[PDB]
Amino acid sequence: STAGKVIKCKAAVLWEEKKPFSIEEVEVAPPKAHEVRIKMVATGICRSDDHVVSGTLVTPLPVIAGHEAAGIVESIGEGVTTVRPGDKVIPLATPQCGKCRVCKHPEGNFCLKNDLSMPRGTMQDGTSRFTCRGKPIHHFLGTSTFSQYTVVDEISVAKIDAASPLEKVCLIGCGFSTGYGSAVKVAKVTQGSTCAVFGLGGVGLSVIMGCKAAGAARIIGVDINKDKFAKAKEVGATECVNPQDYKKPIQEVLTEMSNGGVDFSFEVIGRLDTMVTALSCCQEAYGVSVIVGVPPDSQNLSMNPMLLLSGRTWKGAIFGGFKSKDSVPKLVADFMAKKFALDPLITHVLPFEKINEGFDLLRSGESIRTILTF
Amino acid sequence: STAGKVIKCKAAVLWEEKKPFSIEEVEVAPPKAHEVRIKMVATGICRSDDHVVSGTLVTPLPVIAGHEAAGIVESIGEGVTTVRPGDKVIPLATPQCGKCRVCKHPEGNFCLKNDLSMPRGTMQDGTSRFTCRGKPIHHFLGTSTFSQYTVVDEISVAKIDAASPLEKVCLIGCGFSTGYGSAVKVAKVTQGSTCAVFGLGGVGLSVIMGCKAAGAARIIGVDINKDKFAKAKEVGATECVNPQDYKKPIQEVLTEMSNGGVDFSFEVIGRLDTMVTALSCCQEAYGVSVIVGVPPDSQNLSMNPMLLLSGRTWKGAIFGGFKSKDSVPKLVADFMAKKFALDPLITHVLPFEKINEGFDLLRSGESIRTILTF
Ligand SMILES: NC(=O)c1ccc[n+]([C@@H]2O[C@H](COP(=O)([O-])OP(=O)(O)OC[C@H]3O[C@@H](n4cnc5c(N)ncnc54)[C@H](O)[C@@H]3O)[C@@H](O)[C@H]2O)c1
Ligand SMILES: NC(=O)c1ccc[n+]([C@@H]2O[C@H](COP(=O)([O-])OP(=O)(O)OC[C@H]3O[C@@H](n4cnc5c(N)ncnc54)[C@H](O)[C@@H]3O)[C@@H](O)[C@H]2O)c1
Ligand SMILES: OCc1c(F)c(F)c(F)c(F)c1F
Ligand SMILES: OCc1c(F)c(F)c(F)c(F)c1F
Ligand SMILES: [Zn+2]
Ligand SMILES: [Zn+2]
Ligand SMILES: [Zn+2]
Ligand SMILES: [Zn+2]
Repeated sequence: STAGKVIKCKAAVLWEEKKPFSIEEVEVAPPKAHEVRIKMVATGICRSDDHVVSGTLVTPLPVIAGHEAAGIVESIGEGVTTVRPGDKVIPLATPQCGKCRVCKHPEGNFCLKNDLSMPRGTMQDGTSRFTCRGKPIHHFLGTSTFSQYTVVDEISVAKIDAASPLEKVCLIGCGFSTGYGSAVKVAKVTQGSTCAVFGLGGVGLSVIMGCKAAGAARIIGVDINKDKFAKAKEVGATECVNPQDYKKPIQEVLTEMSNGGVDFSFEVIGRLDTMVTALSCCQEAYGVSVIVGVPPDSQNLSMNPMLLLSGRTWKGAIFGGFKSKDSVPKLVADFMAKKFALDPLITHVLPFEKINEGFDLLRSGESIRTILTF
Repeated sequence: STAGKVIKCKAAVLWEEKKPFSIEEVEVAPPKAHEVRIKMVATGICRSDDHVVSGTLVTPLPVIAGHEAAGIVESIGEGVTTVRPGDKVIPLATPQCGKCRVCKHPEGNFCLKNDLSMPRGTMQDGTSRFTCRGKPIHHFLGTSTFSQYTVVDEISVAKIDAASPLEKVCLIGCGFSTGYGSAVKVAKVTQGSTCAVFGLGGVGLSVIMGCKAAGAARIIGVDINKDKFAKAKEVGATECVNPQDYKKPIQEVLTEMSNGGVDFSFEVIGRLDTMVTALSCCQEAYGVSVIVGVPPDSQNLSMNPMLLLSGRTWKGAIFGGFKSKDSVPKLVADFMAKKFALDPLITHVLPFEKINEGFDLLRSGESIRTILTF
């Protein structure tokens, strides 16, 4: 068959920053002990993948990017117990080793085996499974889903329901779960509360979905692209505001709208200025602000700590606070049980070969999530 | 009687920054509607009073400072219902109006009638009850307790047990309650956790008391004055560290000591740099850091928001998160019942007339709390 053998397949290789992806043939080694080789079925285009192209996020190149996906197990290495050939799976960009102090903590999810804090771009064993034109190619976040086949560590993959539609549930691999959990789990939005959400992309829409599910009475969407407002209202924004329409800074506008500050605010963009704005707009004695967006590499923000001394809480999270391997199958089960919707996030579905076109739709403001199909 | 009449008495007036207090005769007007005139019995010297002298904390001058105190009601104005002449009371530097959105919120305590955010240095009605040399003198935080008699708004005073020892319980009016609440109420320190406390003055000692009460396993005190370590261990610190002993920055030292970051850290000094260090030293995925110290006026800190995105929570609070008028009598009742100790905080006692000597003791690093007696 293909098990135990090198696979030659198509992938999208990023050779350098700020260039289009190159679609070409790569060789994918078979999985070693505690590794899983996956035939991809669908992958989403997340703004974080674009951060790798833009240099906003630094990771070793050349690289196969992509992290929000779903596929089917082709083969397993020795010692693998949690998935089998033929299983539907979602790769986990935040792993769950189950052994580190974070995995063992009731509230921690940022497993210490992650490849985000100090990226190496390899498997856990420090080597790569990918070659292209005779050269080794790096992995990204232990996932690398812009390829017909990938290899992942077992701690970076979850088995999901055999009947799930992979072309939708790939979003549970990153953007949906990130936004929804940021609201319900990280902020712990309360019934009757007022919320402000900065950035109305796939992730911000998912934060709105969570705020609405948590029973917020008011959800104010904030974006400089007013074409984003109709969909934000559809998924539960009660009002939308464009900072460019006001003479005053938007923190002041939001503080006035909310009669002295909002209960919960969320930065879902990745800009330092909006992080400080979002903080400021929450009520000074009991407000909570959650950073979800990823800002550029190695840049510090400036703020007045009196913002905090009066009582505000400021926090951030990766992947909505969800312990990844425990939560992903449950979220897919909840989707199958119609507990939330994913279609509002999906604006375009393209063949994999049109990856560059998909990125152009995101950069231009025209898409939310484009799903690529293999 | 003195009821309805101007009282001539002694107070400590601050005519300008960076100068000694002037002990001299002032005129104290009678209380107007919903105001209370108090005969002071004891007041503590808190670092925040020194911040007024140094210009760290900006409030209008000339001023009668002092905010941590206890006394006996001399008279009440029209419509006062919560205290009576002869009652023992503690002035409340953070009011509790009971009517604003913060007072009604289950968590909030920084009442919107406070005089900290936009200091006026007046009574609630925008006027002063103090004259000296024929000139109006400002109030401080609606309390002004460096005077034989003061006048406070009813929302800034709590009745307390008639049998309580005023020369002790005055510390419930600021430093004790602030440190203790910061640990038990704001951080919500958990049993078996590791805590780091930056600054071992009267408030940092009360944070240690709180961490110990909450069942922390390890409580690491941090101070550049090693003379502070013996009392910090007496009240519950398990280890103390002086950053000046180390080649590496103290956040790295604490991260290594706690095998990857502490559960709860507290900044109890008032420096921008230690606020960021304290955040950094808590574990990146589930650590909590609370700012207690008062920063220098109008100065911003610089920080990397990746510290938050991994999962840290960062918050601050006034007065330990306690709703002031509800909480102060209960804290006094608990002191009377021996639920916590105040004596460890009291290192010096002086007559009021020796207030400048009490400030010299604070500035030299020799004292924790000096209590002044009228
Ligand atoms: N924390 C996590 O685990 C995690 C997971 C996924 C994505 N992210 C990050 O979340 C962010 C959002 O991702 P996405 O996929 O939704 O991106 P996106 O590009 O689809 O949406 C961002 C939105 O922000 C808006 N925007 C841009 N500048 C703005 C400004 N100054 N003011 C207000 N709105 C502004 C854009 O118009 C857009 O609608 C990114 O930074 C991404 O890297 C984080
Ligand atoms: N949030 C509130 O409600 C509230 C209430 C009370 C006091 N405060 C503030 O809390 C702070 C502490 O008050 P206090 O009365 O305990 O003061 P304090 O001056 O007695 O104690 C501060 C301690 O910090 C130490 N310190 C100084 N610089 C240091 C450094 N670089 N590293 C480590 N330690 C250092 C000093 O040696 C001292 O022991 C002050 O800023 C004060 O204004 C805040
Ligand atoms: O530097 C990259 C980087 C991130 F993009 C994060 F979101 C994060 F939490 C982190 F710790 C990190 F190191
Ligand atoms: O005149 C304005 C003014 C006041 F309203 C005061 F309350 C005060 F203390 C003071 F010194 C002053 F100048
Ligand atoms: Zn782990
Ligand atoms: Zn993503
Ligand atoms: Zn109030
Ligand atoms: Zn004080």
